[PDB]
Amino acid sequence: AGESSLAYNEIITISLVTCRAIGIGAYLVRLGQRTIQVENSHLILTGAGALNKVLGREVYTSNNQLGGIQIMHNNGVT
Amino acid sequence: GSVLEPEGTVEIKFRRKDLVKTMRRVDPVYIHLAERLGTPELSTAERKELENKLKEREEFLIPIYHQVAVQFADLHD
Repeated sequence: AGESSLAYNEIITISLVTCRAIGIGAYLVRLGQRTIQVENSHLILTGAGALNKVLGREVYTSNNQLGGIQIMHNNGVT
Repeated sequence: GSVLEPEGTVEIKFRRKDLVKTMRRVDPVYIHLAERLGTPELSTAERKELENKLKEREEFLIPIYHQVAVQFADLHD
């Protein structure tokens, strides 16, 4: 991450997310700033199961609900 | 501290299979049932009875063993 940040201030970085970027992958793409997201891919840190379990119900049904282009493109993350 | 906190660790890596494994190593009752089912020339009564006794033992046993599992995961962290 750090290297990528510095690198970013010095050279060109570009990143493409095809299926899903999890944890450090997500953070580096965002750090890379320039980000392409394939339809039906999703972009998350922690799984729907874990969150639903802590919250006592199936709030979310699909990781795409959480990180898909319908979220990140609609919020400018993608 | 961890890549993943213990509850989320258990969620992925401490399922039923592991519960069964754990009874067979540690639970005396489970051992006992298995010891008899592990006998040759058993009556179909004793066999069917043992399998039932096993399902009952396992489900009754379910609460404690989840906490032991999460504890175990956290100890890596």
